This record gives sequence, C-alpha cells and structure tokens, in this order.
Amino acid sequence: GAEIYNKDGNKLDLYGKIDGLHYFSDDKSVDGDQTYMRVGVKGETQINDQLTGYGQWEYNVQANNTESSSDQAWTRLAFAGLKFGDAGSFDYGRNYGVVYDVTSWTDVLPEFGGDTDTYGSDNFLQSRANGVATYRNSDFFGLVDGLNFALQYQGKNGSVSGEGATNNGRGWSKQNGDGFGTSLTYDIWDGISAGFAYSHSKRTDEQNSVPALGRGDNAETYTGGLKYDANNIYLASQYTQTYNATRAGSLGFANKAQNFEVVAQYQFDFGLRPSVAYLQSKGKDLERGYGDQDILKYVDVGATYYFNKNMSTYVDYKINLLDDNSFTRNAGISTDDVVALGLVYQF
Amino acid sequence: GAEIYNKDGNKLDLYGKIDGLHYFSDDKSVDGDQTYMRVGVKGETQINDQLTGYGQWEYNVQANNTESSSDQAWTRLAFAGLKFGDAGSFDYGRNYGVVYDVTSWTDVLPEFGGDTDTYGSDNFLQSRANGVATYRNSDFFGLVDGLNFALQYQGKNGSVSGEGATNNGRGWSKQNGDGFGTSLTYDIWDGISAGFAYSHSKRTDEQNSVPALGRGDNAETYTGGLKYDANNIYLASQYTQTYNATRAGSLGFANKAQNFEVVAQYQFDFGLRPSVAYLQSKGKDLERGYGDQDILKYVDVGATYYFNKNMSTYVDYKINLLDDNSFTRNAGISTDDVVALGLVYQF
Amino acid sequence: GAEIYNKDGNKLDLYGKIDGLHYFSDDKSVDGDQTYMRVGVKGETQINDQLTGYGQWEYNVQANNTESSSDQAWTRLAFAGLKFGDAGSFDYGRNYGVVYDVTSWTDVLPEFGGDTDTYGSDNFLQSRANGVATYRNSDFFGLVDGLNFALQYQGKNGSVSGEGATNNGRGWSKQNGDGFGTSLTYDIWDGISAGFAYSHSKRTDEQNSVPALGRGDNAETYTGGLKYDANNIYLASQYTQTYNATRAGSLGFANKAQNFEVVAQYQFDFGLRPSVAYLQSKGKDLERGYGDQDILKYVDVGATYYFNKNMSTYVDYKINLLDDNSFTRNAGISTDDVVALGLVYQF
Ligand SMILES: CCCCCCCCCCCCCC
Ligand SMILES: CCCCCCCCCCCCCC
Ligand SMILES: [Li+]
Ligand SMILES: [Li+]
Ligand SMILES: [Li+]
Repeated sequence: GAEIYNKDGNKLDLYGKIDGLHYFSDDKSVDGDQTYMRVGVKGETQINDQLTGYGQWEYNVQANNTESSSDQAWTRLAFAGLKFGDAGSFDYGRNYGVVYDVTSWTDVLPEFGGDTDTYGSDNFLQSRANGVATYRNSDFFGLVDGLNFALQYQGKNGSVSGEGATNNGRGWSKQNGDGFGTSLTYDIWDGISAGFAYSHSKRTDEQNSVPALGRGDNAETYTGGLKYDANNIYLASQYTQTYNATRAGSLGFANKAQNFEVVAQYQFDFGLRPSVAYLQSKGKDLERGYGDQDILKYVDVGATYYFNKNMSTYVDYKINLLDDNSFTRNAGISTDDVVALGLVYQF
Repeated sequence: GAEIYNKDGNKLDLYGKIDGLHYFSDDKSVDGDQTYMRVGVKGETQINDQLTGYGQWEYNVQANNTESSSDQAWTRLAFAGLKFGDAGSFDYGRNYGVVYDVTSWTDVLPEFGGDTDTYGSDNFLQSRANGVATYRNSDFFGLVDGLNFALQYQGKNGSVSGEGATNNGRGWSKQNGDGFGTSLTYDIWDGISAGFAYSHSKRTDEQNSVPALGRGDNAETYTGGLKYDANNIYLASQYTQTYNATRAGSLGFANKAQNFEVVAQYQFDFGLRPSVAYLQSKGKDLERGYGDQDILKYVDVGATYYFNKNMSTYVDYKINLLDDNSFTRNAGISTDDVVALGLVYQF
Repeated sequence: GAEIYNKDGNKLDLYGKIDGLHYFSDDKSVDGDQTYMRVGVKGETQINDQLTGYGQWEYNVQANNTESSSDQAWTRLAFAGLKFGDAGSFDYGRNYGVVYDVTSWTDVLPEFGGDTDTYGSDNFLQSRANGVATYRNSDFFGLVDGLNFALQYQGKNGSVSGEGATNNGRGWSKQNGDGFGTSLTYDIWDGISAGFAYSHSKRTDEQNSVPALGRGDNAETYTGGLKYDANNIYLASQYTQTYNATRAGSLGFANKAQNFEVVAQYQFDFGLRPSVAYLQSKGKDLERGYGDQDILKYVDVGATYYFNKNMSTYVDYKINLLDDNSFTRNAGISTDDVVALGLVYQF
C-alpha cells in the first residue's frame, strides 16, 4: 500500500494493482483478455493508547470489456472494526469467512487457484461474505506467541423475494442462513504453521429446492492446513471436507465434498519464483445418478518474476485433468487447459 | 475530510466512511446486512486573490450484496463551481436542491431520517437532484452577518422515450420539468437559526397520467425551520407543506402533504450522543377514497458513541406508528419497527 | 495530475475532472443534463537505473442520472507496462489504439469531436480498446525530438456466445478479430508536425452476418495528419480512409469511408481559446441501395476560457449539416444541432 495521509491520529493507505492479463484457452468462456484492476483504502485511527479503530474497502474493476458493458465493478471487502490491546479485535461488514484463515495458505499460485476453484466468494464462510461479525485474537491475549484464533457469526442473506427474503437478497448459490465459524492457527516457530477451521451455517429453502443437487438443513466445513515458509521455500497444503457447502457448478451443491490443495514454490534472490501445485475437489453422494464426481482437478505450473515491490510479471499454466462428461457439461465446469500471461503494477 | 494535496494553489480532500451496518426488522425488504461505504473528493483552486474554483464528487458504494449483484454503486453528488468574494458562488451538476438547506437541520438521526423519509432523492428540489444550477450568497454580500440565501434552477429530466424524453430519462417518480427554488437562513443569535425555503417545479405528462394518485401542473414546497446548536445541545424542527411533490409510496404523489420533523440531542464530553426524534408526513386530498392518510409516522430513539472524529458506533430504533391499512399496503409503505446497529470508520 | 505519493521508488498521481455539463438540442437522446466526472491513477516505479514499471487506470462516472439508474460508470483505460531507458516501452491492457496517435490532433474541440464522431471507442484500433499490447518509442531512441513511433497488437474480442466467443464478448459493433497497428509522428519544422497511422484487424463472423451493412474479412485504416502549434495558434487536420471499419450508425459498417477533420484555434494570454472546426465522414459502397452516404457532417464553433490549469468553462456549438434521409433515419444518426455549456474543475 501507499500511505497517503497520516495526521491527528488517523492514517490512510491507498492500495491496489493494475493487472494487464491475457488467458489462452480452448474454452471460449475463459479465453481472451482478462485485464482488471483493484483499488482500496485501509484506514486506522488511534483512539487511545490501547484502542484503535479501523476500516477497509477493496474494489475490483474489470477492464476487459467495453464502456457499454454492465456489471464490471464490485466490492470485495468493506468493513469497520475496533482493536483493544491484547483483548482482540472485532469487525463487521463484507469480509473473509474464517475458513480462508487456513485455506488462504494455498491461495498463492501465480494466477489460478483461490476462490475461483475448490471454494468461491459468497459461498458461506469459505471466502468473502456479506454481513460477517468477526472476533480475532493474536498470540492468545499476548500470552502465547504465534497462537491465533477467530470466532465469526453471519446473519442470513436470503432470497430476493418471498418468505426467505432479506433486504440484500441473491440467488441460491450465494445465499446463507444464520451461521458461525471458528479458526485456529499456530505459527509454532518462524516459518512452520498448522491451522484448523470449522464452519456451520443454516441453509435456505431455495438452496433445498432450486438447484438440482444437494439437500440438507446445514452447510458445514472442516479444514486442516500446514505451511512451511523458510529457506527460500514455500510449501503449503489444505484439506477441507464439506457437507452441503461446495458448489457442483450450476447443478447445485455436493452433499459431501473432499477438497485438497498443495503447492510448492521457490524464491530465487534475483526475483524469479517458480510454482507447482495440485488442486482437486471430489463430490460425493450426488443425486440424479451422479454418485461420485470430480468437480475440479488440475496440476498448475507457473512462475512470477518480481522486478521490485511495485512491479511483477507472470506465466501460469492450468493443466486441467477433468474429462468432459454429462456432469461437467450440465454443471458448466471448464475441462480445458489455460495459460495466463500477466504484467502487474502494484501500489 | 483528509487533505491529501495542497500545492500551487490547488487543494484536494479525500473523504468518506465505511459503515458496518445491520438492520433488524420484521419487514424483509429492510431486515439484514446493510453495510455500505461512501467516498468523495472535494477540490478547490485559488484562481486569483478573490476567485476560487471548486469541485466535489460523492459516491455511494453498497457492500451488502454479492460481487455478481447489479447496480451497487452510484453518484450522490458531482458539481463544479466558482466562488467570488462577496458576490457569491455558482455551481452546476448533481447537487442538493435548496429545500434541503433547511430540511437538513433535522437530518441528524443516528441512522434513520433524511431522504429516506418525508422526502427522497431525485424528488424535485427536495434532496439530491440532477442538473441543478445553484447560486449561493453568504452574509448578504457581506452586509448582514448570519443571513444566507440561495437561488436555484433545474432543467427538465424527462422520460426514457417519447415526446417527453431527455438524454438522461427516468421513471415518473424521479422526473421533473423546469424548476426553481430559493432558501434563506438567518442566525438570529449565537447558536439559534431560522430558515425558509420554497420550490416550484413543472410536473411532467407521465407524472400526470401514469400514477394512481396526484394530478397538477406544478409541484410546490414551502418550508420553515428552526435550529438551536449550543451548550452541547442540538434541537431542530422543520415543517414543510407540499403540493403534488410528496411521494405517496409507489402510488404517485399526494395532492397536498404536511411534513413535520423534530429532533433533540445532547453531546456528552466522553463521546455519547443520545437522540430522540419524531417524523410525520400526512397526505391530504388523496384520490380513490384514500382522503387523508399518514405516509410516514414514527418516533426515533438512538445514540451514537463517538470514539473520536474518525470512529463511531450507534444504535437507532425506528418505532413505527403507522397502522397496516389499504393505503400502506397498496403504496408499499413499511409499517414495521427497525433497529439499526452500526460501526463506522470515517475519513 | 496531483502527486499524492512519492516514497521508496514509487510515485502515484491522482487525476481527473468534474464537468458540470448541459446540452441543448432538439434531439431528445442528447438534450439535457450531461454532468460527469473522471478519476484516474497514474503510477510509476523505478526498478533500476534504466527500467521503470508503470500503471494507469482512468474511470468515467456519469452523474446525470438517478441513484437507481444502471450502467453509469466504466473504465476508459487500465494498463501496466515497462519502460527501458530510451529503448522504448511496452504496455498491455485497455488502452488507445495507435490510430489515435494521429487522429488525436483534431480531438481538441471545446466539447464535441473525437471518439463520438468519425470513429468511436471499442472500434478496432481507432480509440480506446480492450487487450492491446503496445510498443512505443519516444524521440527516436532519445536522438530526435518529436519523432515517435508505435507498434501494437490486439487479440480477438469476440461474441457473447457461440463459436466466435471470447470471455469478454460483446455486440458486433464493438467486436474485433486479431489486429495490428502502427503509427509514426514527427516534426518537420519547429511547431509543425506530420503523422501517419495504419491498422489492420480481422473482422468477426457476427460483423459479416448480423448487421445489414459492411462485408469483409479485414478492417483497415490509413491516416495522415498535420499540426501547427506555435505563436498562440493551433491548426490541425486528419484524413483517414477506412475499409469495413467505420460504423454506419446502427446499420453496420461502411465498406469504405473517407473521414476528414480540420480545426483552427487561437489562445489568448488571458485564457480565452476560440475554436472553429469542420468534420465529415463519407461512406462509400453501402449495401441495400444506400450507395454513397454522409455518415457525419458538421461545422463546430466554440470557446474555452481557462481560469488556470485546474478550472475552465466552455461553450460549443455543433452546426449539423446532415440532411434527413432514409439512411440517417434507419441508422439512427442525429441530424440536429447541439449547444454544450460546461464548467470544469480538474485535478
Ligand atoms: C431563462 C429562461 C428559463 C426557462 C424559463 C422557464 C419559465 C417557467 C415558468 C413559466 C411557465 C409558464 C407555463 C408553461
Ligand atoms: C513505423 C512506421 C509507421 C508507418 C505508418 C504508415 C501509415 C500509412 C498512412 C497512409 C496515409 C494515407 C491516408 C489516406
Ligand atoms: Li446433504
Ligand atoms: Li481436460
Ligand atoms: Li393536485
């Protein structure tokens, strides 16, 4: 970020990036120009010696379509909070679900991965979410270095109209009932970490009717993660088991899913950072004769070259291991390989 | 505001807020997450010793819906102007109608009130409006301390298509023909002010043919207001009598309406600011057997706690005194109570 | 632009304008309030002694419609790049097509002209375009002041769906196949410059099947321009011959078009800058019996008064010389005059 203001106990950082990005793929819904930018503000005010107030907004602005195209910009984050000494912090707004406190460890590919693969945004507490109240505590009240935890609650974000509605209604794939989540990460020593996360949300009536697949009163996720970040090497893995919470493309939700991501990278001193990763999401107990089906399955190979802290370039290659079948077709799941080339200015 | 630039006769202030906000109500169209942010810029250039040029933009960005939701951001204000010594100022663009120079005195509730109640936005010259040319004068050319006035003109903002169209067409509820407004405020003593405002706008053919209620060539408003702002106390009231200008929910406009708002607040030195208010809008001479009907009626009780000038939190309680009847049902007027809880970072 | 950050090898400029603008016309699709603003960020990082990284984003935000209106903001530019000493620069993203390196010389009217007349945006490489990779060389490797050249490539931006699709699909009028462009400008004498530009793009299947007019596998443009900018006088002209690249209003593309623009301006030291211009676009070989038709034809008279570098005001008169006929009617081409009045704050 770029600190543009710091006066009378208030500071503002302007941050973002401009990514000149192109995808090459046989999948025409993915192929082509993908240029976009992000811009945001992070503000912090010192209220007193122990209390600080804060706010953060992050906006995504696509720049790959025309000036007459619709729906090209959206808010990723918008929350306000308070932090009190070692007693912890509390924030509310649009923010990450606590499951991402651990799954973020494998969200480090040059381009692919993250909330475009084993989980998505507005997908219960797995990525960015509306209306999350989050309590966080670092170093266990200042008593245990490296031990962090979080407790999170999310109110229902319901249907557009009818009995299940809320003011901010949306379609079944992005709805949620009241829910909660927890996370615990332990940086046991500089560079070695283990993490766990859990979430439990009520599902909505539209989630149990509109989509073809997935039925159940509650959505749940269980995540374990490991991270090694030392000696110029980055290794991470995350395993998440879900119930009625993983999307099976447009078909609905998987009654059960097993998601696994693993990544290995090396950072050369001159700036090059090669990366190899494997990601999979296996749906189980799917209705309508599907049984067990792969929702996502690919090997990723790529590299980022960091010119400095403000400029980088990258290549990423998604080697898609899914086969074309009635499940991927009917769910709108891409089975093609993709090559991305990006040139990024960051601030 | 945060001054981020001040060089060679030009200054720029960045301002805004991030409001982590949740509403609790039996009305499903308002219940739920209401998080949003505002961001704006106020610029001013010293052209010469007495002439200054200025501009202001204010943007509202909702953050309570998904990244694939539409129409989540909009411009509240955007105008450019010139100010010259005691001769006054002139600006043009999207700005407040001059009726708000007086009705703004009661727009101080912790969350509710303002252009969501007795008047709205794009509602003739009662709130924010497109295409307003506004002349303002402070202290009557420097001759009368505390006496301010404004004169404003608004060109037609017509239908989307047909004979009544303009480039920036919209539906009947937000249309207007040529309009004029004036305001005058006087600080009688230190902390005590009185104000008056008047507006007169031509109504469009769609306003006089499409909606169920309200018919007349012109919309007209008359406002009187009073304010006491001293000794940590804030008291204000505004009374506005309107003709063919107050929306009767979705049914059109009230042939006549009488709007009244009153508020009392106290600012404790430690930061707490309790507030109590009463707001009503009474429609008269409504067609179709409605006769006289309450369009809005509620008591508001709340409080804001200011941690400092950059962070606050609040609770607001709208105690809705409207009864469920054929008018509130057919007009889509909410009769339910609402509780709002907000946590706000400001810059 | 306003430099708002400059630390540790990175600098950021914030720029933009707020234009309080009103059009007066018998054409109801352009008459009325036209207020808008632009905001952008320009960043540059010093990577090493010779290499710099950069990024630029420019956003257009309309402020002439209501807060409930759709599609009011869009990205004009978003690109990232690298510049290596005098060897040149390379950038990729949404940026101007290199034909504008020469046609921009007549895009100097107080309000009209530019990409709203003989060419448009997302119109091959004639104005702003998605997915352009651009190499630029300034001042011939730093050896010849004013001798500039560019080489540009654009990937296909295809249909919304079907065989011709790309991820960022759009309608036929804004599609393009793979394309290339080049430009070269230089000074002949002090204050006198000449410029040439060429572009060649593949056309798309929808361009050759959906609209009635224009058929061909390739879109090409050839431009020559001249500019005199000295002694307070500005004179410029541009002539462009196109094949399957100039829009024939809503009916398709002209198989051939000849575009000509000429402008004369004078800059008074006190700030007034009168301007007189003539613009025409002649379509040739149009199908359906249209044959040769004027697509655009007008004289422009106006003036801008610059208060300083941050504030200006203007008037512009478009004196439309087109005759009303079956072509202008069926193509939706405006034959009416327009008067614009603007007051602009810039940063
Ligand atoms: C400076 C000219 C502004 C336009 C004048 C509008 C006058 C409106 C009031 C009279 C209306 C007469 C009945 C239509
Ligand atoms: C790097 C060299 C660039 C050369 C550009 C050639 C452009 C052709 C221009 C022809 C102008 C004809 C106008 C009808
Ligand atoms: Li299930
Ligand atoms: Li595959
Ligand atoms: Li009436």
